[PDB]
Order: sequence, then structure tokens, then C-alpha cells
Amino acid sequence: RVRSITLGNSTITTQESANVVVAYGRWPEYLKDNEATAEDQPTQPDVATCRFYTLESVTWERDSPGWWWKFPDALKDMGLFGQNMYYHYLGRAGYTIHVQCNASKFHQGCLMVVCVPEAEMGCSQVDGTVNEHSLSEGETAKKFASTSTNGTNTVQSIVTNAGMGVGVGNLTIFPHQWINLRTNNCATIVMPYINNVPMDNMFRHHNFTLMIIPFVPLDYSSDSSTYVPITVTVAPMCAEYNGLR
Amino acid sequence: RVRSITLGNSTITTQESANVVVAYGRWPEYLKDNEATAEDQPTQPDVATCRFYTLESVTWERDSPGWWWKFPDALKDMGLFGQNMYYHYLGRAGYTIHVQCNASKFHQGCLMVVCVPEAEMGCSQVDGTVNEHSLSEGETAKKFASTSTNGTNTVQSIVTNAGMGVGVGNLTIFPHQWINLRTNNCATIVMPYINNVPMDNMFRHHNFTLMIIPFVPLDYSSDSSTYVPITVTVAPMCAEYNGLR
Amino acid sequence: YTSAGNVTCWYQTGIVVPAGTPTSCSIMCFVSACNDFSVRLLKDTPFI
Amino acid sequence: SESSIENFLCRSACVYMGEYHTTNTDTSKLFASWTINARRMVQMRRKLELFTYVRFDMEVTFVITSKQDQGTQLGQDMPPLTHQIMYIPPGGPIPKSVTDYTWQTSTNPSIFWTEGNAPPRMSIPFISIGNAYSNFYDGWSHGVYGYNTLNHMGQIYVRHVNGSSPLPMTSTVRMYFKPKHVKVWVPRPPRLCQYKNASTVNFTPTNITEKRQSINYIPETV
Amino acid sequence: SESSIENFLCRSACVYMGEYHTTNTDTSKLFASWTINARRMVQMRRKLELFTYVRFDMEVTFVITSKQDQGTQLGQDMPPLTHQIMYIPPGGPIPKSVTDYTWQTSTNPSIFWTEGNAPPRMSIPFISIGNAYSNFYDGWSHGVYGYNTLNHMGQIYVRHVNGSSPLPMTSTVRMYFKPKHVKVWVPRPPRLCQYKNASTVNFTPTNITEKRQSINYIPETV
Amino acid sequence: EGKLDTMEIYRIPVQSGNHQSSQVFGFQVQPGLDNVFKHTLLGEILNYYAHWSGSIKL
Repeated sequence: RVRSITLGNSTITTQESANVVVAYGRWPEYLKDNEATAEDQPTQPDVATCRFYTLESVTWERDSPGWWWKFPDALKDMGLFGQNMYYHYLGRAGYTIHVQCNASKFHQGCLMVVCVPEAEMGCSQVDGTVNEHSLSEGETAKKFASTSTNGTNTVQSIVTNAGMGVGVGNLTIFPHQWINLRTNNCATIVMPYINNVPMDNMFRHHNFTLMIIPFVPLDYSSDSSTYVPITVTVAPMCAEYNGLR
Repeated sequence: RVRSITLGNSTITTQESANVVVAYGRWPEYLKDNEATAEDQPTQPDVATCRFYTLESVTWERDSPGWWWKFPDALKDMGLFGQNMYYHYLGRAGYTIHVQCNASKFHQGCLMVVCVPEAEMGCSQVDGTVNEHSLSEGETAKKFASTSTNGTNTVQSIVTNAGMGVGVGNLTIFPHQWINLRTNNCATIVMPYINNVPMDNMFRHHNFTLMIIPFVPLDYSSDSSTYVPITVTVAPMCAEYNGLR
Repeated sequence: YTSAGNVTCWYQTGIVVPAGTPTSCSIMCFVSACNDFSVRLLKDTPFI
Repeated sequence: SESSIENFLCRSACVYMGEYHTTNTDTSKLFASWTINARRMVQMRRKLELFTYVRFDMEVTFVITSKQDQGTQLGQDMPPLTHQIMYIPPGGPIPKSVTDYTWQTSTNPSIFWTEGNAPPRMSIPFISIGNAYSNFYDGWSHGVYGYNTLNHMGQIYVRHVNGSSPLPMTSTVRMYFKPKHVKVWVPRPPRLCQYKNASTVNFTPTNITEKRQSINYIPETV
Repeated sequence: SESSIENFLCRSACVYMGEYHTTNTDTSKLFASWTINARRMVQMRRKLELFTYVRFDMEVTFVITSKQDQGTQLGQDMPPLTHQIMYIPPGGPIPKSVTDYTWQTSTNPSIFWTEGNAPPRMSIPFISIGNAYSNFYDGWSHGVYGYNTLNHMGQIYVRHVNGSSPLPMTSTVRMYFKPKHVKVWVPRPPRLCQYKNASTVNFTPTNITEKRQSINYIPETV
Repeated sequence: EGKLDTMEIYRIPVQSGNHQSSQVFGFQVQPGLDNVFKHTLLGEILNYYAHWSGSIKL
């Protein structure tokens, strides 16, 4: 009851009892042919964009508020998919995201894993503006805080308002999955391309945001490990660019 | 009687009265499927490798011995085809080479344009060895000399022996074309992939060498331009790499 | 200085246990060949 | 018909001649060795350089002659001598003494022969993990320019097969080599300059041809 | 195809080299002898130990060379020498002198050969009242540990065939052995330690493999 | 070093506590030549032949 999956020259292993969320019922696909027939011809890499990219693990401790990543540009240094971001003026893609934990039966805790489109964030100063570095750091995660933040140009990252001004118990409206250390330790989310235009430039726009948020904190006792590792793996799907010839 | 050719986001213009040499009768193509079925799966870019790349022009003056380029690595800085040279461990490709001149009816001269597989070159010192920089400089051409050269680690580049120890009047044994300023000014050569293995690594091996050699020097009179420009344009064909998944 | 592929393993999360279980542990590797394996030019082995 | 590839290349030639003793005080003079390539025979080298890729089988015959050393001792009565001829494939153990263990490895093919009989002969197939041999390589070994490891073809070693404390003798071996079932690809121009060493294409610049008297000169007709 | 059992095991090798005289004052130096087993050739032994049970035929070729002793007497004119090669099956009489009666028993097969001709050769079948040979025996002979009597394969003896009062000569024989029509059962792991003697499996403890720098170390890529 | 003659040579250690980005192990895949693969059942066979090729399972 273990499946082994190979994309390109990558191989990972999952359990065949996985559960998969397809975001709004829609699988990813190519914009078919004839939105812009004449002088808008696209191309597709399909070479080493369809392959598993694995980020660094994060460390879940007793007081961890949460983590977030921006897509794309979490992959702007990831081999070929990142090269294509510099060579081409427009693009699009869907994604498959796997999130996994490594824990024992003597640990306990609960995580929400959610993919949020257009996650526009607020500044720590009400009459201020957010910086580009405070929104993302690429393949390194940003951190939520457990109290309200200060300083100039920083996202106001108190975890109960999720940086967007809503109640964090209501983020289940988005494509999401629960990880309860008692019953499962994995989550797969398949995201299609969602925009109000068919293609776009991939450097000054963040299509979506992946967030991981503990709702019940990690607990252990006498001589268990004091942390739990979380691992994120991403495979781009049906990527497509403007033709160069 | 002018044709306009578009590859990708590139466009060039040629004359429909062109003559084309297909190297040994063989058009380029993919190694079909099943030389190495099981764990040797290839992939193909077909994105912005099939596109015209144009180098800098060279300047043909009264005393010009000739020019040569090495393939590949004349394209190691050329956009995506050069990115793929670093991301992939093995590859292969064929090429289309266009060579053009800009001259008047008051000029005169004659050029040989030849594509030579495995053009192993000799050192200027008989008990010496050739350097890596003296064999190529990438997208900049090396130059032949009109007398015999000296110095350490340099190719012996006297033009009558073409750096290979043969008579230069006999290079017509290779795929070649003549440019006589009197009758034409262009040359197209289509080269397939030629090796003794199906794929190979593209950094420590030079598949072939393009040479351009004047057999009758440029001549002009009173107030014509004192030089003639030559332009080289390359389109890779049926490129293919090792799969990454 | 090989020109060969490689394999590496990384801690994504860390190991988590309840109270009363051993702290450290171990992994084991097994190797084998798949059906498409071929050999040529019998020679002498360098071990005896 | 005589210009076919087989009739042009498939011909026998002496490519190595070596000497070896039964007793000596150098211990490298006790055996003979040769590395197989076709770059130290100048007449075969040039005919092979007309092509870029080659594929053939090899056939090797050995002519072996012995002599008693002029040192001192006469009146001997000796049985005929026995010799061992060992072929090492690419990726095999190489001997360093005549008493080494590698003269007994089960995967090095070997021939045992005694004088007076017909000359011995072995046949080697096309041995390469590539698809052809190459006469020209515009690359790096991984670093030597112009040398690729797919061209390894093996080695030959010859010794005497006596017992302990043998009598002094000197032997000479001549190896005759012949390619068979030959195929060639991508013709090239003929070598115009003299060869300088056995591993490079190095050369000193040479004239294109020889002179005559004038561009009109034709010799008087008989 | 080259990893089949026949291509892996069916190969010829020199397993015994011995010397013998026509006249001597020891009388054991007048003949040569060998007991057939495959445990004193270290390269064949290891390839054979990958299996527990084996079955094969044997083929034996003999290379024989002679010499007049450097003692004193020259000016001789001798005809070519004759040799006798006797095989003794399991359960046969063994000679103790070169003049013994057993050199004439009708059930010991024998070969007569004179120098100058092609090398002699005999073929022995699978000789065992059991159904296979065994490379490993976890038992007692009836008492020696690890030795069972079903593995007896016979012996070879070689002498000169002169008349009375012969002239002094010294000969050397080399025996080349080859198994044929081979079948194997129950594969085993390869021998990791060096062999210590020819009858036991005794060994000194050995390391599992050699070290590297750390459990993460991978060498820098070219 | 220090454990080439014990059963410990076969065990990859997983340590306790929070080290959630550190390496556990790594090696090059080179059967026949590399010390970690050299004396296995696959390595011992490959060392009888001068050329080999295929796929491997770990």
C-alpha cells in the first residue's frame, strides 16, 4: 500500500490511500487554441518543468505561528522552470502540491493547509505601504506572528487575521486540507491557473499563496523529539509561454 | 522573388532562388524510440531552440585569411538553447546555417564555406599541446593566419594547411558551398547530428566546425567601400535531451 | 570527479515520538539490478 | 572491384616486433607487451585516416623464433620451448612480473604453443561499448585533447612457460595484424604533412605541391 | 549471453607444472604426479565457490619440454624422446617407482607421445557414484571435517619411456584443464576473505569494505 | 572510520530533536567502482566484466 511516482528524473513515494482536492472541480489544461489565433502563438516546455521540486523542510515546534509562500517566484531559482521565467515575456501554469509531516503516535497537533488566490496583504502601518521583500523571500518561507507587528513596510502578520483582514477560522472557503496527526500526515492540492486574463507576466504578479497554519499546537512529552518536520513538493502542470519565432 | 521565414519570434528574409546542401543526403531527425528503451527516456525542448540566432558580422577586407567557429558552444550564451546546455547532461541536435554577404557589382571575390566534422587541430609546437582558449572563443570567430604561427599552446593556423595538416584545396570532400560575388551571395547548409554514439555531453566535445575561407581576395577600386560584411544565422533542429523525471 | 549521478536525503520535519519510546533510530538500504542488465568482456577480478 | 573498402583495407602487416629472455637481471626483459592501436604503423595509419569512423574485427598471427645466448655453456640437449600469449580485454588486470597472479586469471584469454608447429593465431571481435571506432576526436578525455576512451582495444603479453631455474634463451616475436569485415563513414582529405608523434595530429607546415618552370610550361613531345 | 554458465566457467587454465628426470639419485624425481581437484588454483576456486553443487566433464592438454642437463657430456646425437601419461581412476593402483608393475595395468588409461608432434590431449567424463560434485560439505569423512569421498576425481602420472641405462635429461610438463558441459546448483555469496590453505575454509576476519571521509561525502563533479 | 568491522556499518543514523533541514546521507551511484557498492552481490558480479550497463533499484 505504497505508490512510487516518477516525473522526469525525479522520484517520490506516497501512500495509495491519499486524498486529493481538485481546487474548484477543474483540472489544469492548455488554453485550447483560438482565443488569439493570428499573432499570438504559444509554446510549451514539457521538458523539465514537469518534475518534482522539493523545497527545504520547515520545523514545527511548540510555538510556531505559521508559514506562507508565494507562487510563482518560489520557483524562480528552480532549474528550468526558473530559466523560462526570464526568457519568456508571458506564461501560465497549474500545480500539484504535496505536503507531508514526519511524526510519531506519541505526538499530537492539527494543521490547516490552504491555497489562496490573490492574497493581497496589509501593512503594519495603516497609512503605509508594503515592501517587496516583506511579501516574499523566494523559496524561504515568511512567518506569521502571534502578536501584532510593527516596523515600516512590513506585512501586518498577526496570525488571527492572516494578513488579509479576515477571521482565520473562515479560510475554509478556499481550497484547503486538514492534517490531524492522529489520523493522517499528508495533503495533496491540485491548483489550476486562475486569472482574469489568459496569460500574464510572472514577475510582478503573485497568482496564489500557499499557507500552513497550526490550529492546535504541537505537544509531546518526556523524551520524544522536540520538533516535527514538514516537507513541500511542487510539480508544475501544463505550462505554456509566448512563442519566440 | 523574396521569401520571408519566421521561426518562433524570429523573422529573416531570403531569396526563393536559394540553393540548399543537405550534408550527406540526410535530413535531421529524432533517434526514433527504442535504442535504449527502459531507463533512457529523452525529452525535447521545441520551445525556443527552434528559432534563428544571429551572430555578429565579420569584416572581409583585402587581406583576410579566414574565420572558424566550433559547434556547439558557439551558442552557449544564446538564450534557451544555451540554458539547456547547463541543465541537461546529454543532448543532440542538427542545424541549419545561413551565410550571407553584402556587396555590390563593383566588388569581386570568392569564398569557400565548409562544415567539417571532428576538426581536430594541431599545435604550433610539434611537441606541445593545444589550449582550450585557442580552439574557440564562443560566439567570436578565431582567425586563420597567412604565415606560420608561434607561441605556446596555439593552434598552428597557417591557412594553407587549415590547422589539420591537409591541403586546403581538398576540403571539398566535406559539405561545402561556394560564394562567388559575381553570381550569388548566399549559402545554406543543413547539417544532421553525426557521432559514433546516439547522445553525448555538449561541453567537452566539438561535434563540427564551420569554416569560411577566401580563395580569391576582395578587390575594389576608387571610392567603393573598403570592406564587405558577412553574416551567419543558425537554427537548431530536432534537439533532444535526457529526461529529468 | 566521477561524472555519475547522486542520491541525497534530507530532514523535512524531524522525528516526533510519544512518552516512553526510544529517541534515536536507523535506516537501511538495499540494492539490486533490474531485468535489463548486460555485461561484456569477461576478465579477472581484482579481489583475490 | 579492387577499390572496394574490403580489398583496400583488409591486408596483413607486421605491427610489432619484440624480444624477451628466460633469465635476466632486469625482470622487464622477461616478457614482451604491446598495446593495440593503429597509430604507430605509418602506412596503415594513412589509409585509415581517409575515414572518420571505422568498424572491424581483428585477426592476429604470431611468428616466434628462439636462440641460445652466446654466453658460455654448450653440449645442451633441450626439448622444444613452450610460450604463452595472453590477450587482455579493456578493463583487465595487467601483469608486472612474469610470476604474477594475472598470468592465471580465468577471464584473460590465453594461447599455449610449442615451437616446430604451425604459427598460432587468434581472432578478436569488435570490442567497444560505442557503435564505431573513431580516427579523429575533437574533445577532451574528461584532461587530454584528442583522446577518447571508447577506442581502447586491449593488450597482448608474451612469456616463456618453463618451470624453475630455466636455461638461458632469447626469443623474438613478430605480430601480424589484419582487420576484417570492415565498414567506414565520413571520408576525409589525405594527410599532406609528415606525422610527428603517435598521439597527436601535430605537423610542421608543408608546401602545397612542387614547382615547375612557368605557368605555361609543357615538356617537349617525343 | 556472456553471463551464461558455460561462458563463465568453460575456460582453460594451467593448474600444475612439474619437473622430472631420466636419471637421478632420489628416484622420486624420476616421475611427476598430480591429484585432480580445483582447490589449489585460486582464480578458478573462487568462481567455482559461487555454487554448491557442480557437474562437468574434464579436458586435459599437456605441454612438455625437455633439456640436456648441464652436467658434462657433449657431442650427442639423440632421437626424439617418448613420454607416457597415465590416468588413474578413483580406486586404482598407484605407482611408487618408475619401474613398478602399475605402469602396465590394463585398466589405467595411458597415452604415449613423442616430441615434435602436436600436444597430447585426453577427455575424462563425470566420474562419481553420486549425482553431482560438492564444493562445500558440512560433515565428517566417516574423521576429517569438510571432506567427502564422493569428490575423488583420480590422478595423473608422467614418466619417460626409454630402455635401460638412459642418457640424462630433464623434462617439464604443464597441464591445462578445462571443464565442459557444466551444470550448477544453489548459488552462494562470494568469498570475501583470502584463502589460507587448500582443504579448509579457514580465514582471518576481514573488513566489510573500505572507508570514506563521511556519510555525506560525494566527490566534486568535473 | 572506527566501524568497518561491526554491524553498525549497515545502519544510517536518524537522530532525535529538531534538525529539519540537515542532511541525513548522500552517495554517488557507481556500482563496481565506489566503495559503498563494491562488495555487494551486484558489485561482485560487475567486477568480472569490463563493460556493463543497465538500470538499478534502491
